[PDB]
Amino acid sequence: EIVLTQSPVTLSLSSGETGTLSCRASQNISSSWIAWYQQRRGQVPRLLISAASARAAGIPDRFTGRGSGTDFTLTITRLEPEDLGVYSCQYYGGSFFTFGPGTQVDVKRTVAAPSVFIFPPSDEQLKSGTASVVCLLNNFYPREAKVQWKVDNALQSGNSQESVTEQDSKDSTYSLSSTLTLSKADYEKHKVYACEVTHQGLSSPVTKSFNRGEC
Amino acid sequence: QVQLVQSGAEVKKPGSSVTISCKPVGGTFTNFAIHWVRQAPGQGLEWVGGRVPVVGIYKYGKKFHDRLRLYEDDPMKTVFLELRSLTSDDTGVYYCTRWRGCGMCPYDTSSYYNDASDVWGPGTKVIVSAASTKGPSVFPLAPSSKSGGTAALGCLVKDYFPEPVTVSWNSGALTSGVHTFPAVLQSSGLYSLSSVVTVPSSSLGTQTYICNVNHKPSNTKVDKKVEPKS
Ligand SMILES: *[C@@H]1O[C@H](CO[C@@H]2O[C@@H](C)[C@@H](O)[C@@H](O)[C@@H]2O)[C@@H](O[C@@H]2O[C@H](CO)[C@@H](O)[C@H](O)[C@H]2NC(C)=O)[C@H](O)[C@H]1NC(C)=O
Repeated sequence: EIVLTQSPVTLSLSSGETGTLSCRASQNISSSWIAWYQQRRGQVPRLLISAASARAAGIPDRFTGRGSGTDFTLTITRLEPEDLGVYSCQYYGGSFFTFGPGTQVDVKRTVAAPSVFIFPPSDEQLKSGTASVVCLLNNFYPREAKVQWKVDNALQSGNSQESVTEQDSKDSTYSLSSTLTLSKADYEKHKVYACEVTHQGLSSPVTKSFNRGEC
Repeated sequence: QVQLVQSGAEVKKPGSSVTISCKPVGGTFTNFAIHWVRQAPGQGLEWVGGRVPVVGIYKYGKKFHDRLRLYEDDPMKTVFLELRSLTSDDTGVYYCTRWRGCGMCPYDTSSYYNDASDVWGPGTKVIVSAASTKGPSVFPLAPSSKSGGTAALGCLVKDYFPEPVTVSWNSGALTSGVHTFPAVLQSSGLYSLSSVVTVPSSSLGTQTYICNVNHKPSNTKVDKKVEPKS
């Protein structure tokens, strides 16, 4: 059971900066069986480095792999826009191959707190049997953000889905939508619907809320 | 060089089984294992299994044991992946991969299982869903508040299948501040997304905001005016 971990979760760099991605093995492993892959958005993954440090053919000199034992690193120097994507380490020794969770490399910018909005269910949806409550986090940075739903101060779990836009090409920000799915019956039994947002750009978590029936 | 060609996109019912094909173009056939790697939406790469064709050296990921089968058709020079008892956890893009190595390999007849993958197939999309074609229902996301003169409104495009749906605002005349989020598959096997836009709150009573929702596989076009509820 060889498990690879990676750090950081997201690496933010400006054009021309240098970044170092880390891969950590569960136990000692030989450098002969470690690889790094690059995946740009929408494209197929591509081999960058094999045997920990051997650069694949056609791969530019900006990428260099190093490491031994349990610590392996990939260094990107003179970062260029084509280098934006997800980088994953792989162990291909033994019988069962495994990949690291991947590290995202995105464009660096200053911190921006999200603008938070909450939308009640429309009446046209309530006459259909379901109720959707939507929470919008607009134009924030960094990517990391937490959203917690609360119905009459009761924390919700398992009944929400969220999706995130790609990093915007103009302002380098993200936007996030979280959707709470409720039945009409359960929606009509409660009043206060609150979306609580935690982000680096906020001194403290922000809560947007509405009362069912404009109360 | 060496190239890999895969079969087309698949939509499978939960509990059924899927079969994907990978046909190498170039190089040899029995020297290098074909390794299958998949990617669920918004997740990392996951190794499924690998098999050296004909020679029959293979291993399956522990997560896929008693459920997966890798095999080949030697005459047609084609390898296959079979995954049974599909659940929504199996939805994603499936890649067949291998190591280019010695190409035609005139100096080697050995077989090799342990290698990185510098050759990748284009990927086969597998959607696990118990749903048929169905048009979306478009609901408004009404704005109301006393955010620095900027309000948000949008449209919730819910309960459709399959992908894709296209969304625009005011017949494409409104583009600034528009965020159309990636669709998400909900537990019912139907897609759902929202499209939001930030507008000056002072013009809510004057400007008309309509979202244009077009779902080609269902031949459905909807235009929903988003008004502040009062
Ligand atoms: C895991 O490996 C480390 C490092 O070992 C060195 O690097 C390897 C790539 C290989 O070349 C080894 O032969 C090297 O010794 C081990 O740390 C070493 O432990 C030995 C004890 O046997 C000690 O004498 C060395 O000084 C240590 N090296 C350093 C740099 O401190 C470590 O013990 C291995 N893990 C286990 C559980 O044995």
